[PDB]
Parts: sequence; structure tokens; C-alpha cells
Amino acid sequence: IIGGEFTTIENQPWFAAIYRRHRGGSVTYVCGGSLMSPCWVISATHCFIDYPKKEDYIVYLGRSRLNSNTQGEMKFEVENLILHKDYSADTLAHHNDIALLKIRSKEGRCAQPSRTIQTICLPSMYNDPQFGTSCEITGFGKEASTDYLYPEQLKMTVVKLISHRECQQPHYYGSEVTTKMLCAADPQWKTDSCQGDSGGPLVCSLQGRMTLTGIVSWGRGCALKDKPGVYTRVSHFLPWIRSHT
Amino acid sequence: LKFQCGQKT
Ligand SMILES: NC(=[NH2+])c1ccc2[nH]c(-c3ccc[nH]c3=O)nc2c1
Repeated sequence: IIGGEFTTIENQPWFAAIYRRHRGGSVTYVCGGSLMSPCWVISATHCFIDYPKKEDYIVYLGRSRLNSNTQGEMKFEVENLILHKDYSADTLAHHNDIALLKIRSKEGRCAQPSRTIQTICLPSMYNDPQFGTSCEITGFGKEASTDYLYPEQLKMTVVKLISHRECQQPHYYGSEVTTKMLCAADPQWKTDSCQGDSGGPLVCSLQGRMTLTGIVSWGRGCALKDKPGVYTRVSHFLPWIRSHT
Repeated sequence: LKFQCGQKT
């Protein structure tokens, strides 16, 4: 996250950290995710497309730090890895960039509710907040695009939703953004999501709840002017999610 | 105990 504040999982108790193992001895962070229900985490397909070997990923819940432990964390394995079929990566965009991971702990259970582990709400069919709404994003991604390492402490920031009309302006992203995406930016282009934040949540308040409105998907640079962050529009994938829950 | 999506406290 560029800008933002450092935080603790208690402030984002539905955030999931996904890592990959290289038996060599290291586990490296891959992307973030969000807890939908006790056994299901939702993230972005582009995070797994290149190494779709479920057996090599680990998911953690209740984690405030990237490589150190947090008391209250839960470790899980990926029982099912559902990538979207018709996922496409072009020059910038990722289409149908949503993925589901069914998790299981070494004891055989799914997540248990704690002050650091909670689920996030899903929107209703094609229901979104209106542009202007402030939403928050959270993650362990880069703090500057020139960094080659990720922060050890979790971060969060607030961004606002902008219209497609504004995001599809020729000098923003043109028609690379579709109705199945949402764009969110900082009025003063100071904070934003970046590389390492993919998969994590864009949460906004809808109908009085905190809902997962989008999934961090792509963007040109990080916190650049006229280059908003693009998120997968969860509200338009409800059927897809449902057939696998 | 049980989940309540969206609730932080
Ligand atoms: N501007 C954004 N909101 C944004 C979001 C996710 C990104 N992911 C990446 C990225 C950069 C390089 C390699 N892989 C990535 O996912 N850049 C990103 C930028």
C-alpha cells in the first residue's frame, strides 16, 4: 500500500495472507485474500495462474506481520483452488480475476471466529456503492513501486470509488476497464494498492454492513495520477461464487 | 463463538 497507516489484523479480521513454499526452506508471500465463510477465502486468479499447485500454498488468518508470528493466527492448507475459467491477462487488465480457496487446518477444520478472525459480507446481486463512497484496502504489498521487498507490518488506507465513465477516459485506462471492474483512487493520488496487495479486499459500507466490494486486481504503477487501482467487481460474480459454495 | 460478517468488535 502506498501511504496509508500501519495497522493490526483486529482492524481487518477477514484478511488472509497466502504464501507459497519452495521446500528449499522458504515460504514467500504471494497475495492476500478475504474470508467469505469459515472454509472459503476469495482472492484473484492471477496470483495462482503461474503455479496452480495447491499443495504448495499456505494461508494464514489472524496475522498482523508478514514473516513473524502473531498470537491467535491459524494456518491452513488449500483443499480446493478454484481459478476462473475464461481468466485473461492482456496489456494491463486481468479479466474475471477472482479465485476461491477452500481451506483446511492440519486438524481438519476451517476458520474459528476470534477477535482477529471474522468473515466479510458479500454484496447483493449487482449491488454496489455509488462513486464517491470511501472504501478501505488492506495488505502487505509494496510501499513504493521501486521497493523490491514487502513491509513486515500490515497496512490499510482509504480510497474513493470513481465512475467507469471517469476511469474509461482515454487518458486513464480507456476500454481496458469493463463493467465487471471498479476503479478506486485517492483524490490527491497519494495512497493506493500496489504489487503484493493483489487478491486483498476493497471494503465499503453497503446497506449498513461492511461489504467486500472489490478484489485488488491491476493498475499502472502505484498511486500514479490518472491511473486508478482497478478491482474485480465482486457484485457481478455472485452466481459464480455461489456455484462453488 | 460464531461469525457476523463485517463485525470488528
Ligand atoms: N495500482 C494498483 N492499485 C495496483 C494493484 C495491483 C498491482 N499489482 C501490480 C503488479 C506489479 C508487478 C508485478 N505484478 C503485479 O501484480 N501492480 C499493481 C498495481
